[PDB]
Amino acid sequence: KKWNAVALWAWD
Amino acid sequence: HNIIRQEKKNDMANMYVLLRAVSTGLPHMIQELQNHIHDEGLRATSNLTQENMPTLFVESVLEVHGKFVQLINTVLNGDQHFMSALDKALTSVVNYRKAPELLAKYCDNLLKKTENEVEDRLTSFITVFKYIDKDVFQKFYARMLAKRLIHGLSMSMDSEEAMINKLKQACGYEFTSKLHRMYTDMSVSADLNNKFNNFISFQIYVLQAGAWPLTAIPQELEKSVQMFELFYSQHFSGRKLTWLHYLCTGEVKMNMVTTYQMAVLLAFNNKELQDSTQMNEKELTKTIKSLLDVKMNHDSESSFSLNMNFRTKFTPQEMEQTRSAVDEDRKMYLQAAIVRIMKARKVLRHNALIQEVISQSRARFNPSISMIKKCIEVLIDKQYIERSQASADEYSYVA
Amino acid sequence: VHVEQYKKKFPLKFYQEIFESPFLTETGEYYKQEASNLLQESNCSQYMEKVLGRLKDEEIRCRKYLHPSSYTKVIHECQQRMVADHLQFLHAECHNIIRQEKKNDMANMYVLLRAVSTGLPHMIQELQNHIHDEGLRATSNLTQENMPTLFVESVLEVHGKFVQLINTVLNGDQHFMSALDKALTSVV
Repeated sequence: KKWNAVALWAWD
Repeated sequence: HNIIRQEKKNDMANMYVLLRAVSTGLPHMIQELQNHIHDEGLRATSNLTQENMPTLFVESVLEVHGKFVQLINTVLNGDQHFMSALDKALTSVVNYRKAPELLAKYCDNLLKKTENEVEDRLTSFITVFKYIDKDVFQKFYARMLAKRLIHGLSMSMDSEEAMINKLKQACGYEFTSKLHRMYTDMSVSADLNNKFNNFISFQIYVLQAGAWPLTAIPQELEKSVQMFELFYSQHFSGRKLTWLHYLCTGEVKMNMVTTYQMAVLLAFNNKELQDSTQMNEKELTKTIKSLLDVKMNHDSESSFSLNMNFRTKFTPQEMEQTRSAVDEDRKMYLQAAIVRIMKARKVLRHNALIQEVISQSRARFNPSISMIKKCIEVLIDKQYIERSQASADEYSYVA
Repeated sequence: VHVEQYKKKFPLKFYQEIFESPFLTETGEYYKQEASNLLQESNCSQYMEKVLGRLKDEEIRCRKYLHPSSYTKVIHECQQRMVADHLQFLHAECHNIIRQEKKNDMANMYVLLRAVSTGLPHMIQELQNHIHDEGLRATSNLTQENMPTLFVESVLEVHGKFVQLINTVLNGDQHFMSALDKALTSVV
Protein backbone atom coordinates (compact mmCIF):
# COMPACT_ATOMS: atom_id res chain seq x y z
CA LYS A 1 0.00 0.00 0.00
CA LYS A 2 1.63 3.25 1.18
CA TRP A 3 4.17 3.46 3.99
CA ASN A 4 4.62 7.11 4.96
CA ALA A 5 8.39 7.48 5.11
CA VAL A 6 10.58 10.38 6.19
CA ALA A 7 14.37 10.38 6.47
CA LEU A 8 16.82 13.19 7.09
CA TRP A 9 20.05 13.68 5.18
CA ALA A 10 22.71 13.96 7.88
CA TRP A 11 26.47 14.60 7.71
CA ASP A 12 26.71 14.92 3.95
CA HIS B 1 -8.07 66.79 34.52
CA ASN B 2 -11.80 66.41 33.73
CA ILE B 3 -10.91 67.59 30.19
CA ILE B 4 -8.84 64.49 29.43
CA ARG B 5 -10.75 62.13 31.76
CA GLN B 6 -13.58 62.90 29.33
CA GLU B 7 -13.38 64.74 26.03
CA LYS B 8 -15.31 67.60 24.52
CA LYS B 9 -12.72 68.09 21.81
CA ASN B 10 -13.33 71.84 21.49
CA ASP B 11 -11.77 72.44 24.91
CA MET B 12 -8.33 70.87 24.52
CA ALA B 13 -8.47 71.78 20.82
CA ASN B 14 -8.36 75.39 22.00
CA MET B 15 -5.91 74.41 24.76
CA TYR B 16 -3.16 72.91 22.58
CA VAL B 17 -2.08 76.08 20.76
CA LEU B 18 -1.77 78.26 23.87
CA LEU B 19 0.57 75.82 25.62
CA ARG B 20 2.50 75.19 22.40
CA ALA B 21 3.20 78.93 22.24
CA VAL B 22 4.35 79.41 25.84
CA SER B 23 7.48 77.52 26.84
CA THR B 24 7.55 74.44 29.11
CA GLY B 25 3.75 74.17 29.06
CA LEU B 26 3.50 71.01 26.96
CA PRO B 27 5.31 68.28 29.02
CA HIS B 28 2.59 67.99 31.68
CA MET B 29 -0.18 67.11 29.23
CA ILE B 30 1.94 64.33 27.71
CA GLN B 31 2.13 62.36 30.96
CA GLU B 32 -1.46 63.35 31.74
CA LEU B 33 -2.69 61.70 28.54
CA GLN B 34 -0.35 58.74 29.04
CA ASN B 35 -1.92 58.04 32.44
CA HIS B 36 -5.42 58.00 30.95
CA ILE B 37 -4.34 55.75 28.05
CA HIS B 38 -3.68 52.74 30.29
CA ASP B 39 -7.12 52.80 31.97
CA GLU B 40 -8.52 51.36 28.75
CA GLY B 41 -6.51 48.21 28.25
CA LEU B 42 -6.34 47.70 31.99
CA ARG B 43 -10.13 47.57 31.47
CA ALA B 44 -12.13 45.21 29.24
CA THR B 45 -9.00 43.07 28.92
CA SER B 46 -9.11 41.64 32.43
CA ASN B 47 -11.91 39.30 33.53
CA LEU B 48 -11.38 37.45 30.23
CA THR B 49 -10.87 33.72 30.84
CA GLN B 50 -12.91 31.41 28.61
CA GLU B 51 -12.73 29.23 25.52
CA ASN B 52 -11.06 30.62 22.37
CA MET B 53 -9.53 33.22 24.68
CA PRO B 54 -6.53 34.13 22.44
CA THR B 55 -8.93 35.49 19.81
CA LEU B 56 -10.65 37.94 22.17
CA PHE B 57 -7.35 39.37 23.43
CA VAL B 58 -6.18 40.39 19.96
CA GLU B 59 -9.77 41.43 19.16
CA SER B 60 -9.43 43.93 22.03
CA VAL B 61 -5.84 45.20 21.74
CA LEU B 62 -6.40 46.66 18.26
CA GLU B 63 -9.37 48.88 19.13
CA VAL B 64 -7.30 50.87 21.64
CA HIS B 65 -4.92 51.81 18.83
CA GLY B 66 -7.79 52.38 16.40
CA LYS B 67 -9.88 54.78 18.48
CA PHE B 68 -6.97 56.77 19.88
CA VAL B 69 -5.10 57.26 16.60
CA GLN B 70 -8.01 59.20 15.01
CA LEU B 71 -8.25 61.79 17.86
CA ILE B 72 -4.46 62.43 18.09
CA ASN B 73 -4.50 62.93 14.26
CA THR B 74 -7.72 65.04 14.07
CA VAL B 75 -8.51 67.17 17.19
CA LEU B 76 -4.77 67.80 17.85
CA ASN B 77 -2.55 68.12 14.72
CA GLY B 78 -0.31 65.02 14.51
CA ASP B 79 2.74 65.37 16.82
CA GLN B 80 5.51 62.78 17.23
CA HIS B 81 5.54 63.60 20.95
CA PHE B 82 1.93 62.44 21.26
CA MET B 83 2.79 59.36 19.18
CA SER B 84 5.52 58.56 21.71
CA ALA B 85 3.04 58.61 24.60
CA LEU B 86 0.63 56.13 22.95
CA ASP B 87 3.48 53.72 22.02
CA LYS B 88 4.96 53.67 25.57
CA ALA B 89 1.48 53.03 27.06
CA LEU B 90 0.84 50.24 24.48
CA THR B 91 4.28 48.71 25.28
CA SER B 92 2.96 47.92 28.80
CA VAL B 93 -0.60 46.54 28.38
CA VAL B 94 0.36 43.14 26.82
CA ASN B 95 3.87 42.54 28.34
CA TYR B 96 2.97 42.78 32.09
CA ARG B 97 3.43 39.88 34.57
CA LYS B 98 1.39 34.01 28.56
CA ALA B 99 0.35 36.39 25.76
CA PRO B 100 3.52 35.74 23.69
CA GLU B 101 2.48 32.08 23.65
CA LEU B 102 -1.14 33.09 22.97
CA LEU B 103 -0.04 34.84 19.77
CA ALA B 104 1.17 31.53 18.32
CA LYS B 105 -2.17 29.93 19.25
CA TYR B 106 -3.87 32.77 17.37
CA CYS B 107 -1.94 32.02 14.17
CA ASP B 108 -2.50 28.28 14.57
CA ASN B 109 -6.30 28.45 14.48
CA LEU B 110 -6.77 30.80 11.50
CA LEU B 111 -4.76 28.93 8.87
CA LYS B 112 -5.99 25.49 9.97
CA LYS B 113 -9.50 24.67 8.77
CA THR B 114 -11.89 33.14 1.93
CA GLU B 115 -8.26 33.74 0.99
CA ASN B 116 -8.84 37.50 0.81
CA GLU B 117 -10.47 37.29 4.25
CA VAL B 118 -7.43 35.39 5.55
CA GLU B 119 -5.06 38.04 4.19
CA ASP B 120 -7.17 40.89 5.58
CA ARG B 121 -7.28 39.30 9.04
CA LEU B 122 -3.54 38.52 8.98
CA THR B 123 -2.81 42.15 8.07
CA SER B 124 -3.86 43.24 11.56
CA PHE B 125 -1.70 40.61 13.27
CA ILE B 126 1.61 42.19 12.21
CA THR B 127 0.80 45.34 14.19
CA VAL B 128 0.53 43.60 17.57
CA PHE B 129 3.74 41.59 17.14
CA LYS B 130 5.84 44.77 16.92
CA TYR B 131 5.00 45.61 20.54
CA ILE B 132 5.90 42.21 22.03
CA ASP B 133 9.14 42.10 24.01
CA LYS B 134 9.97 37.01 21.24
CA ASP B 135 12.20 34.00 21.88
CA VAL B 136 9.07 31.94 22.53
CA PHE B 137 7.58 33.21 19.28
CA GLN B 138 10.78 32.29 17.43
CA LYS B 139 10.97 28.73 18.78
CA PHE B 140 7.43 27.67 19.79
CA TYR B 141 6.09 28.40 16.28
CA ALA B 142 8.09 25.78 14.39
CA ARG B 143 6.54 23.07 16.57
CA MET B 144 3.02 23.38 15.18
CA LEU B 145 4.53 24.44 11.87
CA ALA B 146 5.90 20.89 11.62
CA LYS B 147 2.58 19.26 12.50
CA ARG B 148 0.91 21.28 9.74
CA LEU B 149 3.66 20.45 7.24
CA ILE B 150 3.49 16.69 7.86
CA HIS B 151 0.70 14.26 8.80
CA GLY B 152 -1.31 16.12 6.19
CA LEU B 153 -3.04 19.13 7.76
CA SER B 154 -1.37 21.37 5.18
CA MET B 155 -3.19 24.44 3.88
CA SER B 156 -2.87 26.52 0.71
CA MET B 157 0.86 26.88 0.10
CA ASP B 158 0.22 30.52 -0.83
CA SER B 159 -0.90 31.41 2.70
CA GLU B 160 2.06 29.56 4.23
CA GLU B 161 4.46 31.54 2.04
CA ALA B 162 2.58 34.80 2.64
CA MET B 163 2.98 34.48 6.40
CA ILE B 164 6.74 34.04 5.94
CA ASN B 165 6.92 36.87 3.40
CA LYS B 166 5.17 39.35 5.71
CA LEU B 167 7.08 38.29 8.83
CA LYS B 168 10.45 38.48 7.05
CA GLN B 169 9.97 42.19 6.33
CA ALA B 170 9.67 43.13 10.01
CA CYS B 171 12.88 41.46 11.21
CA GLY B 172 14.88 40.63 8.07
CA TYR B 173 16.60 37.39 7.14
CA GLU B 174 18.33 37.01 10.53
CA PHE B 175 15.22 36.29 12.61
CA THR B 176 13.62 33.81 10.19
CA SER B 177 16.58 32.33 8.31
CA LYS B 178 15.72 28.73 9.20
CA LEU B 179 12.06 28.44 8.26
CA HIS B 180 12.76 29.26 4.61
CA ARG B 181 14.47 25.85 4.48
CA MET B 182 11.51 23.75 5.67
CA TYR B 183 8.94 24.89 3.09
CA THR B 184 11.40 24.50 0.20
CA ASP B 185 11.97 20.84 1.09
CA MET B 186 8.41 19.69 0.41
CA SER B 187 8.48 21.06 -3.13
CA VAL B 188 11.84 19.30 -3.62
CA SER B 189 10.58 16.13 -1.91
CA ALA B 190 7.79 15.71 -4.47
CA ASP B 191 10.30 16.24 -7.29
CA LEU B 192 12.78 13.91 -5.57
CA ASN B 193 10.11 11.19 -5.54
CA ASN B 194 9.50 11.45 -9.30
CA LYS B 195 13.05 10.64 -10.42
CA PHE B 196 13.60 7.63 -8.15
CA ASN B 197 10.20 6.15 -9.05
CA ASN B 198 11.86 5.13 -12.33
CA PHE B 199 14.36 2.91 -10.50
CA ILE B 200 11.66 0.26 -10.05
CA SER B 201 3.53 2.62 -3.60
CA PHE B 202 6.54 3.67 -1.54
CA GLN B 203 6.58 7.46 -1.23
CA ILE B 204 9.29 9.12 0.84
CA TYR B 205 9.94 12.53 2.40
CA VAL B 206 13.36 14.03 3.04
CA LEU B 207 14.28 16.48 5.79
CA GLN B 208 17.01 19.10 5.56
CA ALA B 209 19.99 18.53 7.88
CA GLY B 210 19.05 18.71 11.55
CA ALA B 211 17.72 22.26 11.69
CA TRP B 212 14.16 20.92 11.94
CA PRO B 213 12.95 20.80 15.57
CA LEU B 214 11.15 17.55 14.72
CA THR B 215 13.36 15.58 17.13
CA ALA B 216 12.13 -4.63 14.12
CA ILE B 217 11.57 -3.71 10.46
CA PRO B 218 8.80 -5.67 8.69
CA GLN B 219 9.99 -8.81 6.92
CA GLU B 220 8.25 -7.75 3.71
CA LEU B 221 9.90 -4.33 3.60
CA GLU B 222 13.63 -4.99 3.13
CA LYS B 223 13.38 -5.27 -0.67
CA SER B 224 12.26 -1.64 -0.95
CA VAL B 225 14.03 -0.44 2.21
CA GLN B 226 17.54 -1.26 1.00
CA MET B 227 16.58 -0.27 -2.55
CA PHE B 228 16.47 3.34 -1.32
CA GLU B 229 20.27 3.33 -1.01
CA LEU B 230 20.25 3.15 -4.80
CA PHE B 231 19.20 6.80 -4.52
CA TYR B 232 22.56 7.41 -2.84
CA SER B 233 24.10 5.39 -5.67
CA GLN B 234 22.33 7.88 -7.95
CA HIS B 235 22.83 11.38 -6.56
CA PHE B 236 23.54 11.42 -2.79
CA SER B 237 26.76 10.61 -0.94
CA GLY B 238 27.99 10.06 2.61
CA ARG B 239 24.72 11.20 4.23
CA LYS B 240 23.47 8.95 7.02
CA LEU B 241 20.07 7.79 5.83
CA THR B 242 17.94 7.86 8.98
CA TRP B 243 14.92 5.59 9.22
CA LEU B 244 13.33 7.45 12.14
CA HIS B 245 10.76 4.85 13.14
CA TYR B 246 9.23 6.84 16.01
CA LEU B 247 7.30 9.69 14.40
CA CYS B 248 6.56 8.29 10.93
CA THR B 249 3.39 6.42 9.91
CA GLY B 250 1.83 4.88 6.81
CA GLU B 251 -1.29 3.48 5.17
CA VAL B 252 -0.56 -0.24 4.78
CA LYS B 253 -2.75 -3.25 3.92
CA MET B 254 -2.77 -5.29 7.11
CA ASN B 255 -4.33 -8.67 6.37
CA MET B 256 -4.07 2.47 13.31
CA VAL B 257 -1.36 3.35 10.80
CA THR B 258 1.33 4.70 13.16
CA THR B 259 4.43 2.51 13.24
CA TYR B 260 4.17 1.89 16.99
CA GLN B 261 1.04 -0.24 16.75
CA MET B 262 1.76 -1.32 13.18
CA ALA B 263 4.94 -2.74 14.71
CA VAL B 264 2.65 -4.38 17.26
CA LEU B 265 0.37 -5.70 14.49
CA LEU B 266 3.41 -7.04 12.61
CA ALA B 267 3.25 -9.91 15.10
CA PHE B 268 -0.36 -9.48 16.28
CA ASN B 269 -2.22 -9.47 12.94
CA ASN B 270 0.11 -12.21 11.66
CA LYS B 271 8.02 -13.86 23.59
CA GLU B 272 8.31 -13.75 19.80
CA LEU B 273 6.81 -10.25 19.71
CA GLN B 274 8.98 -9.29 22.70
CA ASP B 275 12.10 -10.23 20.73
CA SER B 276 10.72 -8.33 17.72
CA THR B 277 10.54 -5.11 19.77
CA GLN B 278 14.24 -4.29 19.21
CA MET B 279 13.72 -1.74 22.01
CA ASN B 280 13.00 -1.48 25.72
CA GLU B 281 9.88 -3.29 26.92
CA LYS B 282 8.41 -0.13 28.48
CA GLU B 283 7.78 1.40 25.05
CA LEU B 284 6.17 -1.85 23.89
CA THR B 285 4.08 -1.75 27.07
CA LYS B 286 2.91 1.71 26.00
CA THR B 287 2.01 0.25 22.60
CA ILE B 288 0.04 -2.56 24.28
CA LYS B 289 -1.75 0.09 26.34
CA SER B 290 -2.66 1.54 22.94
CA LEU B 291 -4.35 -1.80 22.27
CA LEU B 292 -6.06 -1.93 25.68
CA ASP B 293 -7.45 1.57 25.05
CA VAL B 294 -10.50 0.95 22.83
CA LYS B 295 -11.86 -2.26 21.25
CA MET B 296 -8.70 -4.30 21.70
CA ASN B 297 -9.01 -9.93 23.80
CA HIS B 298 -5.46 -10.39 25.05
CA ASP B 299 -4.84 -13.47 27.18
CA SER B 300 -3.05 -11.15 29.61
CA GLU B 301 2.78 -11.71 31.05
CA SER B 302 2.52 -10.84 27.33
CA SER B 303 -0.02 -13.55 26.55
CA PHE B 304 -2.42 -12.61 23.76
CA SER B 305 -5.61 -13.98 22.22
CA LEU B 306 -8.08 -12.64 19.65
CA ASN B 307 -11.31 -10.66 19.98
CA MET B 308 -14.09 -11.74 17.63
CA ASN B 309 -16.04 -8.60 18.60
CA PHE B 310 -14.38 -6.57 15.86
CA ARG B 311 -14.26 3.96 11.58
CA THR B 312 -13.26 1.75 8.59
CA LYS B 313 -10.14 3.99 8.44
CA PHE B 314 -7.61 2.79 11.08
CA THR B 315 0.42 18.55 27.18
CA PRO B 316 2.04 20.88 29.73
CA GLN B 317 5.38 19.06 29.46
CA GLU B 318 5.91 20.68 26.05
CA MET B 319 6.08 24.22 27.41
CA GLU B 320 7.81 22.85 30.50
CA GLN B 321 10.67 21.78 28.22
CA THR B 322 10.49 24.97 26.14
CA ARG B 323 10.82 27.11 29.29
CA SER B 324 14.47 26.10 29.80
CA ALA B 325 15.38 24.92 26.28
CA VAL B 326 15.54 28.57 25.20
CA ASP B 327 17.12 29.50 28.55
CA GLU B 328 20.18 27.38 27.82
CA ASP B 329 20.78 29.42 24.65
CA ARG B 330 20.23 32.53 26.82
CA LYS B 331 23.01 31.48 29.22
CA MET B 332 25.36 30.65 26.34
CA TYR B 333 24.71 34.02 24.69
CA LEU B 334 25.19 35.78 28.02
CA GLN B 335 28.61 34.15 28.36
CA ALA B 336 29.48 35.12 24.78
CA ALA B 337 28.36 38.70 25.23
CA ILE B 338 30.23 39.00 28.53
CA VAL B 339 33.45 37.80 26.88
CA ARG B 340 33.16 40.18 23.91
CA ILE B 341 32.24 43.25 25.95
CA MET B 342 34.74 43.06 28.79
CA LYS B 343 37.54 41.99 26.45
CA ALA B 344 36.83 44.88 24.07
CA ARG B 345 36.66 47.98 26.28
CA LYS B 346 38.98 46.70 29.07
CA VAL B 347 38.51 49.93 31.07
CA LEU B 348 34.73 50.15 31.41
CA ARG B 349 32.65 50.08 34.59
CA HIS B 350 31.00 46.76 35.41
CA ASN B 351 27.64 48.41 36.10
CA ALA B 352 28.21 50.30 32.86
CA LEU B 353 29.06 46.86 31.46
CA ILE B 354 25.64 45.65 32.61
CA GLN B 355 23.97 48.60 30.89
CA GLU B 356 26.07 48.18 27.73
CA VAL B 357 25.32 44.45 27.48
CA ILE B 358 21.65 45.28 28.05
CA SER B 359 21.81 47.68 25.10
CA GLN B 360 23.75 45.29 22.84
CA SER B 361 21.78 42.10 23.54
CA ARG B 362 18.32 43.62 24.02
CA ALA B 363 17.17 42.28 20.65
CA ARG B 364 18.48 38.76 21.41
CA PHE B 365 16.79 38.37 24.82
CA ASN B 366 15.15 40.28 27.65
CA PRO B 367 17.89 41.12 30.18
CA SER B 368 17.76 39.72 33.71
CA ILE B 369 19.91 40.84 36.63
CA SER B 370 20.54 37.43 38.22
CA MET B 371 21.93 35.89 35.02
CA ILE B 372 24.41 38.78 34.83
CA LYS B 373 25.23 38.18 38.51
CA LYS B 374 26.10 34.53 37.84
CA CYS B 375 28.23 35.23 34.73
CA ILE B 376 31.60 35.42 36.49
CA GLU B 377 31.31 31.99 38.14
CA VAL B 378 32.36 29.88 35.13
CA LEU B 379 34.93 32.46 34.00
CA ILE B 380 36.62 32.37 37.41
CA ASP B 381 36.28 28.57 37.47
CA LYS B 382 39.03 28.37 34.85
CA GLN B 383 40.30 31.83 35.90
CA TYR B 384 39.52 32.90 32.33
CA ILE B 385 38.79 36.49 33.33
CA GLU B 386 41.86 38.44 34.38
CA ARG B 387 39.55 39.75 37.08
CA SER B 388 40.83 43.17 38.10
CA GLN B 389 41.37 42.71 41.84
CA ALA B 390 42.25 46.38 42.34
CA SER B 391 38.67 47.18 41.28
CA ALA B 392 36.17 44.62 39.99
CA ASP B 393 34.46 47.62 38.38
CA GLU B 394 37.51 48.11 36.15
CA TYR B 395 38.90 45.35 33.90
CA SER B 396 42.14 43.88 32.64
CA TYR B 397 42.53 41.85 29.47
CA VAL B 398 42.23 38.10 29.99
CA ALA B 399 45.68 37.57 28.46
CA VAL C 1 65.10 28.41 57.95
CA HIS C 2 65.36 30.11 61.34
CA VAL C 3 68.70 28.59 62.38
CA GLU C 4 70.55 30.03 59.36
CA GLN C 5 68.33 33.12 59.32
CA TYR C 6 71.27 35.29 60.42
CA LYS C 7 73.60 33.55 57.97
CA LYS C 8 73.99 36.53 55.68
CA LYS C 9 74.25 34.77 52.31
CA PHE C 10 72.57 31.63 50.98
CA PRO C 11 69.48 31.94 53.22
CA LEU C 12 67.65 28.77 52.16
CA LYS C 13 70.39 26.29 51.21
CA PHE C 14 69.85 23.88 54.13
CA TYR C 15 66.13 23.76 53.30
CA GLN C 16 67.17 22.48 49.87
CA GLU C 17 69.71 20.07 51.37
CA ILE C 18 67.42 18.29 53.81
CA PHE C 19 63.91 18.81 52.44
CA GLU C 20 63.59 20.13 48.89
CA SER C 21 65.38 17.39 46.95
CA PRO C 22 63.66 14.24 48.33
CA PHE C 23 60.25 15.90 48.65
CA LEU C 24 60.61 16.98 45.03
CA THR C 25 61.83 13.69 43.54
CA GLU C 26 59.82 11.07 45.45
CA THR C 27 56.56 13.03 45.31
CA GLY C 28 57.03 13.66 41.59
CA GLU C 29 57.72 9.96 41.02
CA TYR C 30 54.62 8.88 42.94
CA TYR C 31 52.36 11.47 41.31
CA LYS C 32 53.62 10.52 37.85
CA GLN C 33 53.25 6.76 38.37
CA GLU C 34 49.76 7.13 39.86
CA ALA C 35 48.47 8.71 36.64
CA SER C 36 49.37 5.55 34.68
CA ASN C 37 46.57 3.57 36.33
CA LEU C 38 43.97 6.20 35.45
CA LEU C 39 45.40 6.27 31.92
CA GLN C 40 44.75 2.53 31.72
CA GLU C 41 41.31 2.93 33.28
CA SER C 42 38.95 5.22 31.41
CA ASN C 43 38.27 7.38 28.36
CA CYS C 44 40.42 10.29 27.20
CA SER C 45 37.78 12.85 28.22
CA GLN C 46 37.31 11.11 31.57
CA TYR C 47 41.10 11.11 31.97
CA MET C 48 41.31 14.84 31.20
CA GLU C 49 38.62 15.55 33.79
CA LYS C 50 40.57 13.40 36.26
CA VAL C 51 43.85 15.23 35.66
CA LEU C 52 42.16 18.63 35.96
CA GLY C 53 40.55 17.62 39.25
CA ARG C 54 43.88 16.35 40.57
CA LEU C 55 45.68 19.52 39.42
CA LYS C 56 43.15 21.66 41.31
CA ASP C 57 43.82 20.00 44.68
CA GLU C 58 47.62 20.08 44.70
CA GLU C 59 47.71 23.89 44.73
CA ILE C 60 45.71 24.07 47.96
CA ARG C 61 47.72 21.14 49.33
CA CYS C 62 51.02 22.92 48.41
CA ARG C 63 50.38 26.26 50.25
CA LYS C 64 50.15 24.49 53.66
CA TYR C 65 53.92 23.75 53.99
CA LEU C 66 56.25 25.87 51.83
CA HIS C 67 57.87 29.27 51.34
CA PRO C 68 56.26 31.75 48.92
CA SER C 69 59.27 31.56 46.54
CA SER C 70 58.46 27.96 45.55
CA TYR C 71 54.91 28.08 44.14
CA THR C 72 56.03 27.91 40.51
CA LYS C 73 58.62 25.13 40.32
CA VAL C 74 56.51 22.29 41.75
CA ILE C 75 53.53 22.66 39.41
CA HIS C 76 55.93 22.86 36.45
CA GLU C 77 57.15 19.28 36.84
CA CYS C 78 53.69 18.26 38.05
CA GLN C 79 52.35 19.45 34.69
CA GLN C 80 55.14 17.85 32.66
CA ARG C 81 54.78 14.38 34.20
CA MET C 82 51.04 14.61 33.45
CA VAL C 83 50.92 16.02 29.91
CA ALA C 84 54.31 15.81 28.19
CA ASP C 85 54.46 12.05 28.75
CA HIS C 86 51.31 11.47 26.66
CA LEU C 87 51.60 14.51 24.39
CA GLN C 88 51.38 12.04 21.49
CA PHE C 89 48.06 10.64 22.73
CA LEU C 90 46.76 14.17 23.35
CA HIS C 91 47.71 15.38 19.86
CA ALA C 92 46.01 12.27 18.54
CA GLU C 93 42.21 12.03 18.85
CA CYS C 94 41.96 15.80 18.30
CA HIS C 95 39.67 14.68 15.49
CA ASN C 96 36.04 13.80 16.32
CA ILE C 97 36.22 16.64 18.89
CA ILE C 98 36.59 19.33 16.23
CA ARG C 99 34.71 17.47 13.48
CA GLN C 100 31.81 17.91 15.91
CA GLU C 101 31.71 20.00 19.06
CA LYS C 102 30.69 19.31 22.62
CA LYS C 103 32.32 22.48 23.84
CA ASN C 104 33.15 21.08 27.29
CA ASP C 105 35.77 18.77 25.78
CA MET C 106 38.03 21.20 23.95
CA ALA C 107 37.16 23.81 26.57
CA ASN C 108 39.01 21.56 29.02
CA MET C 109 41.60 20.76 26.32
CA TYR C 110 42.76 24.32 25.56
CA VAL C 111 44.38 25.11 28.92
CA LEU C 112 46.43 21.90 29.15
CA LEU C 113 48.05 22.42 25.75
CA ARG C 114 48.53 26.13 26.42
CA ALA C 115 50.54 25.19 29.51
CA VAL C 116 52.80 22.59 27.89
CA SER C 117 55.10 23.86 25.16
CA THR C 118 54.65 23.18 21.42
CA GLY C 119 51.21 21.65 22.00
CA LEU C 120 49.14 24.42 20.43
CA PRO C 121 50.28 24.56 16.73
CA HIS C 122 48.59 21.28 15.72
CA MET C 123 45.10 22.37 16.77
CA ILE C 124 45.41 25.59 14.74
CA GLN C 125 45.79 23.76 11.43
CA GLU C 126 43.27 21.16 12.61
CA LEU C 127 40.60 23.83 13.06
CA GLN C 128 41.65 25.57 9.83
CA ASN C 129 41.03 22.36 7.88
CA HIS C 130 37.51 22.03 9.29
CA ILE C 131 36.71 25.70 8.62
CA HIS C 132 36.79 25.30 4.83
CA ASP C 133 34.31 22.37 4.76
CA GLU C 134 31.57 24.91 5.43
CA GLY C 135 31.96 27.39 2.61
CA LEU C 136 33.02 24.60 0.29
CA ARG C 137 29.52 23.39 1.21
CA ALA C 138 26.19 25.20 0.74
CA THR C 139 28.00 27.64 -1.55
CA SER C 140 28.39 25.26 -4.48
CA ASN C 141 25.37 23.99 -6.42
CA LEU C 142 24.13 27.61 -6.46
CA THR C 143 23.30 28.72 -10.01
CA GLN C 144 19.97 30.49 -10.44
CA GLU C 145 18.35 33.90 -10.78
CA ASN C 146 19.41 36.69 -8.38
CA MET C 147 22.44 34.52 -7.65
CA PRO C 148 24.74 37.34 -6.38
CA THR C 149 22.40 37.91 -3.44
CA LEU C 150 22.55 34.31 -2.20
CA PHE C 151 26.36 34.22 -2.29
CA VAL C 152 26.74 37.20 0.06
CA GLU C 153 23.77 35.86 2.06
CA SER C 154 25.89 32.74 2.68
CA VAL C 155 29.42 34.11 3.16
CA LEU C 156 28.47 36.15 6.23
CA GLU C 157 26.99 33.30 8.28
CA VAL C 158 30.32 31.44 8.29
CA HIS C 159 31.92 34.43 10.00
CA GLY C 160 28.91 34.92 12.27
CA LYS C 161 28.64 31.41 13.69
CA PHE C 162 32.37 30.83 14.07
CA VAL C 163 33.22 34.14 15.74
CA GLN C 164 30.95 33.43 18.76
CA LEU C 165 32.60 30.04 19.58
CA ILE C 166 36.22 31.30 19.23
CA ASN C 167 35.24 34.21 21.55
CA THR C 168 33.19 32.15 24.09
CA VAL C 169 34.26 28.46 24.50
CA LEU C 170 37.95 29.36 23.94
CA ASN C 171 39.02 32.78 25.27
CA GLY C 172 39.77 35.10 22.33
CA ASP C 173 43.26 34.44 20.86
CA GLN C 174 44.79 36.30 17.90
CA HIS C 175 46.25 32.97 16.74
CA PHE C 176 42.75 31.55 16.34
CA MET C 177 41.68 34.77 14.61
CA SER C 178 44.50 34.22 12.11
CA ALA C 179 43.22 30.74 11.23
CA LEU C 180 39.67 31.94 10.45
CA ASP C 181 40.94 34.86 8.30
CA LYS C 182 43.28 32.64 6.19
CA ALA C 183 40.43 30.12 5.63
CA LEU C 184 38.03 32.97 4.68
CA THR C 185 40.67 34.42 2.29
CA SER C 186 40.27 31.25 0.15
CA VAL C 187 36.50 30.53 -0.07
CA VAL C 188 35.55 33.49 -2.37
